[PDB]
Amino acid sequence: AWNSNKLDSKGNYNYLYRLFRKSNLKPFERDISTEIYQAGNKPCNGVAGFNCYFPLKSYSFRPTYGVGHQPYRVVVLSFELLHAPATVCGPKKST
Amino acid sequence: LNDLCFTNVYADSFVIRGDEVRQIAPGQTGNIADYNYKLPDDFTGCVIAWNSNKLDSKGNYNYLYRLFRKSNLKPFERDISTEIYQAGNKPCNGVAGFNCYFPLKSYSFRPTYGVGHQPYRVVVLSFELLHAPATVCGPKKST
Amino acid sequence: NIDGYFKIYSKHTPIIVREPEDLPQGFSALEPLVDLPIGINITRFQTL
Amino acid sequence: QVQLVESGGGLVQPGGSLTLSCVASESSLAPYRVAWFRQAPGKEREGVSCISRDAHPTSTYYTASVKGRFTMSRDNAKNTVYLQMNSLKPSDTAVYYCATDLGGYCSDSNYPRAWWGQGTQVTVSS
Amino acid sequence: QVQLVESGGGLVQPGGSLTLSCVASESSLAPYRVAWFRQAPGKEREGVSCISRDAHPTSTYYTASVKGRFTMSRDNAKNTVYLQMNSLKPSDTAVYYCATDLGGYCSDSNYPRAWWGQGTQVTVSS
Repeated sequence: AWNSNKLDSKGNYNYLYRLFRKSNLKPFERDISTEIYQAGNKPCNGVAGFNCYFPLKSYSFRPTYGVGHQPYRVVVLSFELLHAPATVCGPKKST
Repeated sequence: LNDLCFTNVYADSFVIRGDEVRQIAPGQTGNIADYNYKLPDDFTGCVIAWNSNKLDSKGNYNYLYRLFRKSNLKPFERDISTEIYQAGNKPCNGVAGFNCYFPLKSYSFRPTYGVGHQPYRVVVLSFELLHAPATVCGPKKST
Repeated sequence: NIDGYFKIYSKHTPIIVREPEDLPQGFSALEPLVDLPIGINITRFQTL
Repeated sequence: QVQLVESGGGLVQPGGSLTLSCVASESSLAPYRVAWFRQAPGKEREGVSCISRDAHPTSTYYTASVKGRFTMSRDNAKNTVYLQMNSLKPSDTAVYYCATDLGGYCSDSNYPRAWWGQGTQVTVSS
Repeated sequence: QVQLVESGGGLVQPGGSLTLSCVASESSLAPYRVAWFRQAPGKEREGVSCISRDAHPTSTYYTASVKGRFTMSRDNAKNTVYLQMNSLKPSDTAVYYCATDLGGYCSDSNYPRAWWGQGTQVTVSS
């Protein structure tokens, strides 16, 4: 992880995070279904409705929320050791 | 214990109530155990204690206890502390005043307590096998 | 393909006679060319 | 299908305290968020407090008018949530309702509103 | 540096029940002992009950006036100690404070008194 709030923040609600969805996460899954949560017997077709809200919500990139809620760049790299012929090995040097 | 040979056994002398000798076990604290005497996480020794009641009873405060210790101690340290607890914002300089208690309190040595936590002096050792060559070794006899 | 490796051997040489019936009698050594670390389970072969 | 019951309201003096309860029956509110609403006559229903399924302070939301005075706590075994009032004002005099949905987490402006109880009358007057 | 927030107190009838929450913020109370104090007007602050870092009843202490009636419970996840209120009597009417220090183990006479909260008012009457 590192700090990216100074350059990423201007706010920019392009990277909106899903809040309403069917259930919790399972390993190795992608959350791309932009489907409105169904919390009632009545189907949610027909845009917004009572007790059925779109998962999209603001996630505080406004400049007012400076110290908090500003974007921090975090990346996680999966590493596999002794499973396949290694392709990424570290530097040696010396000549 | 006599057959095995130990190395550099260190003995200490403590005076206690007797009601909490059981609690001097590692991981839990008793009144005196949290006050003055502490034992390690896993001490390598045996506990021995005789009935220090009849003979040690003469009101006697020369073995008093550190009631107001500033904080919990650390492994293998003594209790040479001899000043007062810190609780307020101003220094306790100038004997007992507002919000400070002197740890010098009666640890119930009166003659009327013939059944109340009479002195139950306990001695505890700590050994070492295989850590260093033994000095005090058990007997074999038989000539 | 074995133990998560894929090796390819190749060798090229000219030909004397246009005989397509049988392989000419000559010794040829197949040098390793490319090695791959993938672990695909392969069972069938297809040509284009 | 779940039904709720609001109780504990009554005639209290200004500066007093009250403790409401939203009893749920026939259903479990443990995996679902619960919100408190009040509606005095003459004004539209407004949010008061919102507790989530995790009952975490981060997921715990109160409205501006009740910050620092109103507190909730949900007991999952009994399947009920409270709305503890401290230092009640006469402006708090309203019919308090509790609502829940299939959602599990509240937001600053997202409160469950599906199944409402009969409500309780909280009156702050001499 | 740690600040505490007492809440849950209020007007109760004799023999009533309550639960006082000592909210801890900016610091973790898990490795440190927590004690409860009450101070009604006209009398000095008096120790009510003390809970240690190990939450052990050997290390959990109640004063004589509160034995058998008052109870604590601490959940280090939310960083707050409770004070269960049972068989509340008018003599219990006091401003209830909670205190903590760097010590982690209570005693029958040693209660943490370093950092204090604002206190909660508990009144037992009609």
